[PDB]
Amino acid sequence: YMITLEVPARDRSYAWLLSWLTRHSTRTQHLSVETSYLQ
Amino acid sequence: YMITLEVPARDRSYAWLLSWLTRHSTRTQHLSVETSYLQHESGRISTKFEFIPSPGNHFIWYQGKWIRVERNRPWESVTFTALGTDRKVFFNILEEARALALQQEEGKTVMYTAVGSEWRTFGYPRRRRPLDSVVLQQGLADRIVKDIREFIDNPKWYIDRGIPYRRGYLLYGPPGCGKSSFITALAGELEHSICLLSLTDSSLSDDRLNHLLSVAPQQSLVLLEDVDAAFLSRDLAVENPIKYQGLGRLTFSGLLNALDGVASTEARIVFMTTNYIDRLDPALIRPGRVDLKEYVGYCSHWQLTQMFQRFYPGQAPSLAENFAEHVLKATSEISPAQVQGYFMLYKNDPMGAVHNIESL
Amino acid sequence: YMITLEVPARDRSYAWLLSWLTRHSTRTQHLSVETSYLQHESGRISTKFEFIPSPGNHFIWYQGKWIRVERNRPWESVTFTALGTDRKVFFNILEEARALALQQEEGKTVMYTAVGSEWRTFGYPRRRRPLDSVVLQQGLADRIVKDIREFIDNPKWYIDRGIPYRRGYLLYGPPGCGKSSFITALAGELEHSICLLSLTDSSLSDDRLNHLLSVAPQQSLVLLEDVDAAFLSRDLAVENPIKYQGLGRLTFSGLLNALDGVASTEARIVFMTTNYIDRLDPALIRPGRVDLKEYVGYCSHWQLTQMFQRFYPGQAPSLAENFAEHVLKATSEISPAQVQGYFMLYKNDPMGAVHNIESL
Ligand SMILES: Nc1ncnc2c1ncn2[C@@H]1O[C@H](COP(=O)(O)OP(=O)(O)OP(=O)(O)O)[C@@H](O)[C@H]1O
Ligand SMILES: Nc1ncnc2c1ncn2[C@@H]1O[C@H](COP(=O)(O)OP(=O)(O)OP(=O)(O)O)[C@@H](O)[C@H]1O
Ligand SMILES: [Mg+2]
Ligand SMILES: [Mg+2]
Repeated sequence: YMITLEVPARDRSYAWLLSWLTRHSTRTQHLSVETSYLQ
Repeated sequence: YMITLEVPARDRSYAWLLSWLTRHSTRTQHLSVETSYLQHESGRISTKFEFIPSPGNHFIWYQGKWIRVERNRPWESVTFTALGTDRKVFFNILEEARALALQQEEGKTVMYTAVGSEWRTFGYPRRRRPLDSVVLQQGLADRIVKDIREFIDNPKWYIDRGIPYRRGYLLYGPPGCGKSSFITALAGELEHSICLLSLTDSSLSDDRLNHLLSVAPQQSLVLLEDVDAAFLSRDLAVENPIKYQGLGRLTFSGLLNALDGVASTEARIVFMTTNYIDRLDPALIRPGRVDLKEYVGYCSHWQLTQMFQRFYPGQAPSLAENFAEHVLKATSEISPAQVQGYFMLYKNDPMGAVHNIESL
Repeated sequence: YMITLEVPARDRSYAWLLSWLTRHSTRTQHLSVETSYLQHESGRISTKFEFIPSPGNHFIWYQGKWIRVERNRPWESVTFTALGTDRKVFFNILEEARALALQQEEGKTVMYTAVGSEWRTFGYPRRRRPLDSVVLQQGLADRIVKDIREFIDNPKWYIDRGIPYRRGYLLYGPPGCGKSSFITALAGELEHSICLLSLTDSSLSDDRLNHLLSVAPQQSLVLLEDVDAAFLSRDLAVENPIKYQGLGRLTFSGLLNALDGVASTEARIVFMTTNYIDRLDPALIRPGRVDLKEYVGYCSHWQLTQMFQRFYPGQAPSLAENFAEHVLKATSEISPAQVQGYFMLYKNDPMGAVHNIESL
């Protein structure tokens, strides 16, 4: 017995949740590289 | 041993059940986000996050029955599994869904659309436009209203003689005179629904057109916009058959037979609109397919006076006569839309629009 | 060791079994919703929730045999599994289905359609139009009725000489004269069924056309609407072969051979309709393919008098003569549809339509 909120791709707050998730990336065993360059 | 009611996507009460399910979203472990936003100012957007039940097996507690509802995932099939064999709770659910849905659609008009070969709703119900807000020529809206009401209220006379129970109207005129607005006002007045049909679609064929015209929702109007643009005719007709001139698998004979043929259904009202009356094939607008044809034109003295007294209520009657006289003296032909725009320039400024009438 | 009768989708008694199954829906754990609506007024729509058996393994208790019926899910195959080897229950089920279905189709006409390469029903059975409600020229409906009856009642004479047992009729005239209405009335009178066929379909080929013409239901009519629009001809025929001029994998030679060739079937009646008699290739309307051709035209004195006495029963005969004289003096040609519309304007108002006859 839990709660499973489902937010698919077609949502207005999709970008907001993605930004928050990038903000809260600490304590995450799986990662993706976020390197940027400035010559 | 249970009862498994199955309601697929192709159902009339599909929206009613969906609305009831959103109403009864409590006690549902699986959810979907239902947030909406209303901007006010200063970057302060109101949040309205709620819970649409997700397409899952949420257990409902309606009447203490532990009813299980499952929506699959493009093909959709809603399921209402219950216990034993009663069938009464299904009746109660359908009745409550009807009571909730019809309550929402009160004072509004529902707009349908053609998806595949079926009608589906298109957005939220729209606010209805008051009939008196649309000003046409003297004694024109009344005639159409009376004719439609007479057609609706006399089904027995049609059957007793054998004529098919059908009707059709055509509106033509210069661009910007009130065709679509009058159609919307009439649909609001008659408490009907509008079904939008496009003849230039890339997924329309004769069989699909016949099926759509056969399965149209009851208490509804079928609207065909710009029938001329879907079939070049006249000068072509003197040499070769009518070409379709567009993208789509449709033919002139198919449309002619679908509008009024052997397989045509009964109790249907169809509206057609065009800007070039002379570009329509005579066989398309013959009686039986289009019973009443009316012409909406440019402004007149009475129309301008009524528009002035509508946009600036409380003004003396002489101002309307002055405005009409000046407008008709300064210009000969003028569309009502231009008058509406000119009035929109002078918001809440009577006696100001009666001076700056230079719109040549 | 049991008996597993298999009836796939392509069966004549498929509708009969479906109707019987909807009749015997009691004792069925799995269901499908069967609600229908009838609006009256004030947003009070009557509900008619019922139960179609869903495509499942519902156990039926016919004659205390625990018969199991399964319908799969677009390929469909209904199954009637039973116990032992008896075959009597199958015959009883088929007979009861025939008794129920033919009871429903009484006083109505069934309209078929071409789906793929097979005939399927198209909506509910339609009410038949009385023959006298359609008024044609003097001594025209009687001739066609007599010819069709003579063709039906004399199969022996055809066989004794080796002539193929086939017939075909063509109706041509100005738009709005009574072609489709007369066809419907004749089909109702003869207790036949109408099969609708379109030559401009996007899924029609010569082999499929031959198969459709070979498997047409018995006691039925085959209707071809607007055969001219499917093949431009005449002026083209003087230079190059007959092009098809449309969307579809069909050729002129294929249609010509299908209508009457080597593989053509027997005991078939075909009706064709057109508006331009001069746009048809002579080889298409030669005897053998079109045995009788008739022209339906504009109104005449007797036709107008009969129409008046039909729309306003109980009136004195002088009024019909007055109406006919005034109509024929005010205008030269007029279509019956226009007269019907003008009468529809003056509902239940005799002596009113005899005064406002200005319809030039
Ligand atoms: N007779 C009228 N009375 C009031 N407003 C009108 C009238 N005619 C047009 N308008 C207004 O003008 C605008 C366009 O009207 P509408 O779309 O009905 O014109 P139309 O004749 O349908 O034009 P089109 O042929 O381009 O569709 C709307 O704002 C509508 O309210
Ligand atoms: N002779 C007639 N008697 C009575 N009603 C008629 C007659 N001819 C036409 N009508 C009426 O006129 C309307 C159209 O008739 P119908 O569709 O049969 O004409 P049609 O000749 O087939 O036209 P089209 O060539 O466009 O198909 C219907 O309401 C029909 O009942
Ligand atoms: Mg418009
Ligand atoms: Mg016709």
